[PDB]
Amino acid sequence: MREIVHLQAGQCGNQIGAKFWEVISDEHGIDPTGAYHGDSDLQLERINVYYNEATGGKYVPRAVLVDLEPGTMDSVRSGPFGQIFRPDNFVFGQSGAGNNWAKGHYTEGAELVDSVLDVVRKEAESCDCLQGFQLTHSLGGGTGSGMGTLLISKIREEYPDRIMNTFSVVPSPKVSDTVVEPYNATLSVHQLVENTDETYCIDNEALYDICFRTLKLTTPTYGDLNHLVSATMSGVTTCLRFPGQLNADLRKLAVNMVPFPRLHFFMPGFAPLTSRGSQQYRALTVPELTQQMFDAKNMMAACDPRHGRYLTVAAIFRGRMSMKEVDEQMLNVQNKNSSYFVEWIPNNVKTAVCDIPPRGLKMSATFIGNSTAIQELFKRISEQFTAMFRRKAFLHWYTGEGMDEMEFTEAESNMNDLVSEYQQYQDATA
Amino acid sequence: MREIVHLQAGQCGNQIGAKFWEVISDEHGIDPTGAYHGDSDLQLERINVYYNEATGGKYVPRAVLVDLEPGTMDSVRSGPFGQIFRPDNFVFGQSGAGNNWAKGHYTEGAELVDSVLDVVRKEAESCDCLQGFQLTHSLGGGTGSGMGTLLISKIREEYPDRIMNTFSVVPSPKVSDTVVEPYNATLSVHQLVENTDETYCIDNEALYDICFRTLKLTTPTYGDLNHLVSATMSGVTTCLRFPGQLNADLRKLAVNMVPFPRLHFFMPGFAPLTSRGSQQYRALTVPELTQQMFDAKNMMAACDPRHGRYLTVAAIFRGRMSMKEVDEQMLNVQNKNSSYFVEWIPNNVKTAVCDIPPRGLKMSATFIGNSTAIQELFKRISEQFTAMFRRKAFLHWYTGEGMDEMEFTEAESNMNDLVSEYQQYQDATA
Amino acid sequence: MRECISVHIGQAGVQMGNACWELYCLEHGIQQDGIIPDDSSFGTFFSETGSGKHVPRAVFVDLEQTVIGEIRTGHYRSLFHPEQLITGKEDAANNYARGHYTIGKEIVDSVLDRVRKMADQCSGLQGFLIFHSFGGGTGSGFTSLLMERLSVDYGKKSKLEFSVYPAPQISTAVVEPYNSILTTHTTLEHSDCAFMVDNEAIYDICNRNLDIERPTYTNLNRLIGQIVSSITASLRFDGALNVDLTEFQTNLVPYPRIHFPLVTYSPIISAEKAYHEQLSVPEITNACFEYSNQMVKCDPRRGKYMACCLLYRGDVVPKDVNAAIATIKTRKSIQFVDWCPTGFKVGINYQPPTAVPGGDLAKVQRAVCMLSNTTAIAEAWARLDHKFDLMYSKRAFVHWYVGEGMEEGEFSEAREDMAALEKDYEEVGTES
Amino acid sequence: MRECISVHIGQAGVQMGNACWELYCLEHGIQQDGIIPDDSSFGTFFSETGSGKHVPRAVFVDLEQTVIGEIRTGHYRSLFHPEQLITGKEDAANNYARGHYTIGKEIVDSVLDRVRKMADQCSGLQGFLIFHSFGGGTGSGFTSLLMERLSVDYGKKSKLEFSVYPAPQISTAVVEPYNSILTTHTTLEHSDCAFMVDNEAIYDICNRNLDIERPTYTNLNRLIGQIVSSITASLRFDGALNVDLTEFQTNLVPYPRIHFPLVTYSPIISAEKAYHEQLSVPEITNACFEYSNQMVKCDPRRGKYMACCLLYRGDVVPKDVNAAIATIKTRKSIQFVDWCPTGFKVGINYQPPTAVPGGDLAKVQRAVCMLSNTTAIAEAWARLDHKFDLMYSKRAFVHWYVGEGMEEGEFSEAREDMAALEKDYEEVGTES
Ligand SMILES: Nc1nc2c(ncn2[C@@H]2O[C@H](COP(=O)(O)OP(=O)(O)OP(=O)(O)O)[C@@H](O)[C@H]2O)c(=O)[nH]1
Ligand SMILES: Nc1nc2c(ncn2[C@@H]2O[C@H](COP(=O)(O)OP(=O)(O)OP(=O)(O)O)[C@@H](O)[C@H]2O)c(=O)[nH]1
Ligand SMILES: Nc1nc2c(ncn2[C@@H]2O[C@H](COP(=O)(O)OP(=O)(O)O)[C@@H](O)[C@H]2O)c(=O)[nH]1
Ligand SMILES: Nc1nc2c(ncn2[C@@H]2O[C@H](COP(=O)(O)OP(=O)(O)O)[C@@H](O)[C@H]2O)c(=O)[nH]1
Ligand SMILES: [Mg+2]
Ligand SMILES: [Mg+2]
Repeated sequence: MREIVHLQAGQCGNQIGAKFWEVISDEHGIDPTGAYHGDSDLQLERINVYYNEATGGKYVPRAVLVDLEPGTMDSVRSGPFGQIFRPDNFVFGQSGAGNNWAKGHYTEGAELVDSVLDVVRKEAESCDCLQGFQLTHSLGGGTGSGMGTLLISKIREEYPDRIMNTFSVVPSPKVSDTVVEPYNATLSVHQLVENTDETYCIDNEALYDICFRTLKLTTPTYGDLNHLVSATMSGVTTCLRFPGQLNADLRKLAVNMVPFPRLHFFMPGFAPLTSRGSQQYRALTVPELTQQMFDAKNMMAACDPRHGRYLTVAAIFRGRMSMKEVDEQMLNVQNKNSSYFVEWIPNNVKTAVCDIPPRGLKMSATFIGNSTAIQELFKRISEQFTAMFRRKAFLHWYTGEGMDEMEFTEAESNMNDLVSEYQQYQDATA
Repeated sequence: MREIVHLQAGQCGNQIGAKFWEVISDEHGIDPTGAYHGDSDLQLERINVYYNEATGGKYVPRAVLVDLEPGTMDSVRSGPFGQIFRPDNFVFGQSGAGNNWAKGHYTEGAELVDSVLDVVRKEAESCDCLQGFQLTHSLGGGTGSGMGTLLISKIREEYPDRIMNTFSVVPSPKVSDTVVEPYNATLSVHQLVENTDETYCIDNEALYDICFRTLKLTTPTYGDLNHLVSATMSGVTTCLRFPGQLNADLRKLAVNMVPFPRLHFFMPGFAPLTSRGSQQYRALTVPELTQQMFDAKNMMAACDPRHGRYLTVAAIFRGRMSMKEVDEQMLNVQNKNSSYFVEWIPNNVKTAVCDIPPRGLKMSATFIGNSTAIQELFKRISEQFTAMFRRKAFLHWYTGEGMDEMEFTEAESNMNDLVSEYQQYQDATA
Repeated sequence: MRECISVHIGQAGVQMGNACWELYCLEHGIQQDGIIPDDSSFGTFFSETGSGKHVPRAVFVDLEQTVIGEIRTGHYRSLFHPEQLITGKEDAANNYARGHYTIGKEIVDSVLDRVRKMADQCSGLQGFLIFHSFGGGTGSGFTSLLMERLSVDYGKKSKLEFSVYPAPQISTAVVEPYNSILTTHTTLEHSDCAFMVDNEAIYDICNRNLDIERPTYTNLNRLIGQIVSSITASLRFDGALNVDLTEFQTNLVPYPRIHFPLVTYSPIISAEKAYHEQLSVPEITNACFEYSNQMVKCDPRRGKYMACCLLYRGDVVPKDVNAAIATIKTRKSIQFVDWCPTGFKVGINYQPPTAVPGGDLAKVQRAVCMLSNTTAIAEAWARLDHKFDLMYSKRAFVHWYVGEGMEEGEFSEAREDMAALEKDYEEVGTES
Repeated sequence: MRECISVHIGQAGVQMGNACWELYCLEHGIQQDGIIPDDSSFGTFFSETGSGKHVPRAVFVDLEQTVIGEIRTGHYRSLFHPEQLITGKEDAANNYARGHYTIGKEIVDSVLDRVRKMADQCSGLQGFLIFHSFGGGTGSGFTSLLMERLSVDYGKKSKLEFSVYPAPQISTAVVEPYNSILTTHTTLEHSDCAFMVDNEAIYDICNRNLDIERPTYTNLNRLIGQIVSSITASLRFDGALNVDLTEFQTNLVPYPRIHFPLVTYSPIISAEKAYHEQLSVPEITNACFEYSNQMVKCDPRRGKYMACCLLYRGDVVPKDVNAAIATIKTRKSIQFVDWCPTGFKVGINYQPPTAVPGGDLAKVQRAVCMLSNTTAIAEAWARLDHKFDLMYSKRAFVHWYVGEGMEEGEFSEAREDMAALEKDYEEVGTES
């Protein structure tokens, strides 16, 4: 029961997804061939959350891999843990999106989404109790931004009551990987604010600082970054898969983390994160884990929480700990930083403690934050969008696929509303 | 008791028939020389259904192989399991039909049908309890369409109370193997609607999709297609040959599958059908077998059931299963797809469960469907026929053998009546 | 069990016969004689004798004795029955009247006797394969004389004929229009299906795809030999979807007087350039419907198709054929007539095409021969009729024909019949 | 799965093609023929045959037959399909009219046929790579004639072209301004993105960094060959951040009529002086934005950047790229346009650049190719237009063009269009 169906999209999503299943399979003891060789029996009790069983002990991920080009999937199946996936779930086209939201959404993915849903429904109908859908993509491209948002709309229209959570890689402020990021991002956000319950925003620039400052990693590959993203993805779905003192279902987080419908954008974090040479200088106890979780330099999003206030916060601990330490430390953070927390919410921390930690770590903790400071990200995108849109920078590529300038204005207006809404609820009562 | 006499016709029928006996002999443990070398004793208990015994353990198929040319039979006896047949049953002429229904029916087969009946009667009179006749042919040619329908009329006039079932390969909509298909098909259908109890319509185009989509077969020979047809032919006659929890005689299907006399055209299916690389990703259980049996992409006929409603449906399962799963799954299909089932029939599924599955498969299931959507096939043929007949496209070849234009009008009128009848019973009460 | 009686009339048919029987002997392992060194395949074309000598089931007839005499002296001298090779005293002098009325009356009773002796020796008769020239002489007069005799003695038995149709521009005789129409008039009601080939078209193919700038008549005959082998492959060899000679009639002939399919052979490719080609089923199938590869210089797109027979060979997957034909059906340029939604007849055979040693064709894995009945051919008949009108308006050469048994009335009757045929082509080309 | 159809027109494109296909063969392990001795990488550019022969997916066309004939006699003689190498009767005589109106009308229908035969053989079509000269002749006339044909038959499919832009001072023909403008007029609406290179600029690079005082055309082509390999590396090889051919369009083309990015290749370094260089990512990335290393003699700092695509190769860490681009963004000298805050497209590929044996480039670990769309190029078009005005004021050579199918009105229309293009560049260079 409480099954999760994973849905890939684009190059970024597939790359992260491949790493995600490498991590998930590791903690569940699944070999790359699909066989189970774990030690503990607790990792096999709730294996149905992510995997479907087959004859001979083969466990198949409940994952759908989709992209408009064959290359990224071909890389996925060739790489480690690539044969674990079911071949029928590789729903791909031939002519890719050129990093334009219009093509992936209206022109290219429109003729392929119907096939994708034929695999999503088949996976969904095989669940004893469907909990939600898990989507990994990027907002800065065409396929993930365009095609991913198209699937979100289709599923939310077909499964209204199931929780939809997205792990989106957000464009960075410092430098870009694509000239048309503002167009892709603004249009994609127009669909997320309406058809998802919790989106975990992450930017590559922030992860570079984590590798540079904390991990002291001098040659950070994209595989290294995907490991950090995979860690937080696994953390938010541990209470479904392992026992714990105080459990926290995905919906249990949404209620505690989403006061108003549209303020559901989170910036994640993880701990412990230390370099190889500095590991022998750490106590590795609850007091210090909570000390760095709330640090602005350990969050995988660019926005600094110091520039705004936290509406809500979640700390999903893993490993055997003293619940007194967790409750006291969370309260201690609340008291010291009372200026950083919205006052009309008396308690701003949701605590979850899972008994089984990740492999190789005695203790672990994932940080989730719904902060009013995230409006900085959206407002920065709006400034970039209006500058390009003010003189029709690239619309002929988007309008050539069927879009209209009216849609761009609607997307911009909705983004401004969201930024304003975040500012409204940043002020005290009366 | 309950013997079946198999009757070949034309190139298509003989080709399928040869594969049919290769499959039947396999599950009964008969070597190509006629000897029995099976393990289980249940496969020898009811061997009299298809075979006659001879001295030394030789078992001879109760099959009659007939065609107006010697070539196809010469290929049959030369190929594997070709010596198993009795030589006296090879009733063939010299001058073949040129793919015109008139020659095979009125001119060429008229002087050869008398010899064929001399072997059919001899085979029939050797049965302890004759159940019916099994005919394999094609509607798109001269011999199968012409000569086959002539034998149907002769036998039905000579054995009125015995069940006549035909496995006919129907012309495809996408592309043709013969320019005069509409003439051959329409004339042949004029004889089937009156002188057979259940015809299983199959088209080569649909089988190509099955090989391409499901089996993922990249070099599909005609032998591969005949295997699919042979599988469904064997499935509909398992309760006669093996024990089971809930048996279903050929007549038991006709009563449950034929509400009105002329609506006896079925589109078959088979399961499980998976590629070699995707076999390790399947549970192979009752819930999923029934899931693909009703899929429109797994039926060996072109007509999509979604365009009409099912009058009746039959699911002949094979292998040891939980009868609860079968009953529940059949009901589940009934409830979900209630729009696809004729309402004035309260129950639209007939279930049969045989204990012994086909070799190499733990479970198997054959799908039979009497759908109002089959009128699409007949109406498409009518459009092709009228276009050619509207300006005497090729009648001089048919009228030159003795046919008359009046007969063509009668054949067309009867076809239109059948299409109209299928549409009448597609609407709800009152 | 199956059989075919091959009558080769005139120089073109006789010379084409040498190419054909040099290829049948190759495909069946025969050794240029009746001897097979230490099977139901060869029986279709070759009769067998206790000595091990396989005798061709063919009749070589020519009023001229030069070409047939060459056969009696060539490598295949010991192959044919001596009485099968029938030679006259004097040729037809490129005159239809001589072949039909004066000289043919002294040889037809002899050739028909050997046809009688061959027909009664067959377990089952299937049809006739007649090879002749449309230009004139023995190929126009004697063929019509023999065809009408067969239509009486053998009636409903199939009678297929292969003709070297006159080229649009190239011409080797001055009175071809007279002879071409005269034979056409007397063969419409006695022929079931006539396959056409042009010297000019094959010259282009032999120089456009085969990289040969010096085609002889030997090269053309070998190309024609492959076509007949593809047509008769079903009888000779096993296949996935066999096609008989009697099937061509109802498949390609919608109306009795329109029975002139074109001819095509796709993989006409040189050995060197075959190393850079995939030669898959879709490309060879698409090559058939290109004007650049037709064996008759009549552009298909000037008219509408009404019947096509695709005869594949070698390693051919029927799934590929199904898809390959379907995409062709989709193309709007390839326009079939409205009244023929069912336009394709498919034949697949397992035996690949054998390359004659010393030839030009490559060692192709799979080949397709297309027999297309198209309304475009009506233009060619119109051109041929136009030439007749000019010469006949002046009575250019009538005194020769009238002086050897023929009458003036035949010219009017012959041309009036062709005018009806051209009109018949117009009716079939329109719907509603 | 991916594919690219390469059409090499004229002497410059054909000669550049030899450098390109000598490098693709090297990178994929091919042996100067279709043979790979005892993989989804080579499929992008090479078609495969059962014999083991890999056939280039390219078409070599030239009205002149001298240069293509050399290929038929060179080391790569057995590589290309013989029909892919299309040669005309007479050259365009450095005349736009001949390539487009008189001679091109007798070869376009043939080259487009082979494009048709190649397009339908691809599992999925991705775009076109057209190599031609801007100077004139076949590279100006025939290219425009072929480009418009593609825009109709293949429509929205990508059409990239690589052009040897006329040098500011160096010039090898007297009527380049006429031909350059004429092709520009007829290719703006049919080309998605055209990459420019100049002979003079590469001469400076080959003598300023490569320590070679005697550059030939062979040396320049090899430098150009590396650029195309960097562009197409994503399709051929795996990487960290792949970029497709259809991505270049929306990334570098803000407006439909401004689609002329410049070209740069950073580590153009001699083998000897490479021993004293670190060749880290920051320094190679910084080298791209220096005027001394641009492949087109147009100073970037005379105008504002509006789109840059950095295509890295080899051992490149994305963290270094992120920092390297950010510091460049900080510099005030490198001025982007106001309306493009999002100015960089980054592509990282794992396959390092392969050095052609007998070449000049060093065995570099990591290389970056920058494709920059800059307003500075408007000055170059202004210079080119100025040359046209002088000659056309006197009607210097109009009688040649008018005498071979062209009309006087085209000169006025062609130049008026360029004046609009120069004006369009001014509008994009200003904000508010
Ligand atoms: N395809 C092909 N056509 C030929 C060949 N030989 C002759 N022809 C054609 O035959 C036409 C003339 O008829 P012929 O066969 O030469 O004359 P004939 O049938 O021997 O009759 P006579 O005039 O009495 O000799 C010419 O226009 C040629 O096109 C050949 O070897 N191959
Ligand atoms: N980079 C490079 N440029 C070349 C090469 N060969 C010729 N060019 C350029 O081509 C320009 C002139 O166009 P051409 O290619 O020579 O003429 P064409 O395309 O053959 O057309 P025709 O005049 O009909 O022969 C010259 O200004 C040269 O700069 C070469 O090998 N490498
Ligand atoms: N971690 C990681 N991020 C990637 C990878 N590839 C692309 N991205 C991110 O994805 C964004 C670019 O969008 P992209 O997915 O390539 O466009 P799409 O193919 O249309 O979905 C940028 O923000 C990149 O940082 C990868 O392999 N790993
Ligand atoms: N599966 C299969 N179908 C065949 C075979 N031979 C012919 N057919 C089908 O039969 C039809 C042609 O009619 P055919 O039986 O050959 O004419 P007939 O000999 O007069 O009965 C076409 O639709 C073919 O697809 C075969 O060996 N296997
Ligand atoms: Mg002669
Ligand atoms: Mg030249």
